[PDB]
Amino acid sequence: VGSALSAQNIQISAGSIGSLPAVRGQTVTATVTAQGQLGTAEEFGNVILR
Amino acid sequence: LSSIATVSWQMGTEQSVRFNGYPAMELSGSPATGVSTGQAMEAVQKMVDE
Repeated sequence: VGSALSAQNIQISAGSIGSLPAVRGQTVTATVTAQGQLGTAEEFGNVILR
Repeated sequence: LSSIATVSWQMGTEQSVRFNGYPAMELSGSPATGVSTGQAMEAVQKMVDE
């Protein structure tokens, strides 16, 4: 139970798209978001144990 | 990754601030000529109370 709860409720930091090394010719930058956390009880109740 | 996620474009904030423990947004102003600062501050406080 502990392992399933800890390996399934964690934050994701994905980074950016136009990172600064920036192969010549780049004209736009973005950001990526994941949101891999659980917030309500009705979804804590759907974690998978096996 | 397309069969499990729905990557899509979105609009989001690029900077987050907090003042005294609460999310805050800063806006500046300039009093008009002939009006004391006290009246401007009272008017702004009343507007916030609105």
